[PDB]
Amino acid sequence: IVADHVASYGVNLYQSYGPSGQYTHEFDGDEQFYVDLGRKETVWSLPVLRQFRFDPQFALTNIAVLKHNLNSLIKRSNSTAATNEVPEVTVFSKSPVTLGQPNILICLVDNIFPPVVNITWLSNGHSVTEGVSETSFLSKSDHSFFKISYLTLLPSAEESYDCKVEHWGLDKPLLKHWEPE
Amino acid sequence: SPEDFVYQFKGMCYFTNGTERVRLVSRSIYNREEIVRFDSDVGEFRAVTLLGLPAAEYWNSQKDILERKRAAVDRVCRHNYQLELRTTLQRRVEPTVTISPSHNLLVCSVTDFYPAQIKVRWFRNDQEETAGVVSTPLIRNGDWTFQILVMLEMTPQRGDVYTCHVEHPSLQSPITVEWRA
Amino acid sequence: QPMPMPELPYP
Ligand SMILES: *[C@@H]1O[C@H](CO)[C@@H](O[C@@H]2O[C@H](CO)[C@@H](O)[C@H](O)[C@H]2NC(C)=O)[C@H](O)[C@H]1NC(C)=O
Ligand SMILES: *[C@@H]1O[C@H](CO)[C@@H](O[C@@H]2O[C@H](CO)[C@@H](O)[C@H](O)[C@H]2NC(C)=O)[C@H](O)[C@H]1NC(C)=O
Repeated sequence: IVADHVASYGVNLYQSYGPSGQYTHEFDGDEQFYVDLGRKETVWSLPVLRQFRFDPQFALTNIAVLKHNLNSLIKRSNSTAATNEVPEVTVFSKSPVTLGQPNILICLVDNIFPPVVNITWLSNGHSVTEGVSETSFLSKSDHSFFKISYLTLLPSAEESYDCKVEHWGLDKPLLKHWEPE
Repeated sequence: SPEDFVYQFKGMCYFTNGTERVRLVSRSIYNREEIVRFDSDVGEFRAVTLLGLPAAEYWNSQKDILERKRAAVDRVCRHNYQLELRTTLQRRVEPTVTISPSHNLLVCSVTDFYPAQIKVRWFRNDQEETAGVVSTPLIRNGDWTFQILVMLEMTPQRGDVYTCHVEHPSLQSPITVEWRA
Repeated sequence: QPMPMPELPYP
């Protein structure tokens, strides 16, 4: 469909593995908010949107409808499971690299299905957790997902990084390297 | 390899020319197969695959549900659009424009801008360069900013002045960055 | 307030 703008009010996800769910709204491909289903609270992704209120119970009730519908379709499909796809991983920086100026590494994990993935960061072969964050699963029109992880850093001549991606569509974890040059 | 059964529900709105043309499409998806749909251009639930037939028939038989669905293009899509008009559609992040050699190849990095609409052109003296220019796709950072990198292959002669011209809705006047050897 | 769309229960 062709449109000046496209929104999802919202993207609802529920899956048997876990199990787990996700509730978000999207506008022109970006995440407006998610509902933390465990804490039952709306978490706005854009500071200008904090002026609004969204009842988290709407999300919890909707996910329960998805959970019920899924159980029905598992039976009717004769337990037709999801097919694992091969995700595509790319690492790049938010801004041009200048040594000694703060930056952010971005790891895009695209063509994700099913939406179950572990994205971590490595430096000199050891895991890095400080300064790491990630988006929710963001929707795609072919009904796969993408997800983006971030690592804040101070670029330095001696220090390189890997984005590490575990997904059932991969024989072994995928490492995408980034060098400051 | 764990098995997974996945269900998605997407309540989508498509906008063209403000709210003059608005189309609502809600999609129920089993794994990656959309099985049943409500398209406001159609006005009733329609099965997309055989697995969605029982839901479509049950949902179409409920006259109150159909009435609410047929009004949702206004109660949801056009309603939420008024909120986008004073939040997301007013978001302006001015691009940062940098030129760095990579040196017969110049990289014009245009980073951290919102919204997506942008135009980047390379000039040699006062002549626009089209051959020898190659650009990345528009890159979505996931944090409500974009970037794009526009490269120019050159054979630079003495006195030549190369400029990267960037126009964007956030800019009162276009940004021009010069590079000289 | 921002309006969401409900999913409906399968028969
Ligand atoms: C991400 O990491 C978690 C934790 O290591 C993995 O969870 C394991 O999943 C297997 C298969 O379902 C279970 O048998 C294990 O008990 C789980 N471990 C733990 C500690 O819970 C998960 O599989 C990983 N995801 C991917 C896509 O590789
Ligand atoms: C975009 O939509 C606007 C409405 O917001 C259209 O402008 C209207 O056009 C009708 C004719 O059908 C006039 O009677 C109105 O007075 C117009 N309103 C305004 C505010 O100008 C416009 O034609 C549409 N443009 C496109 C390209 O579809």
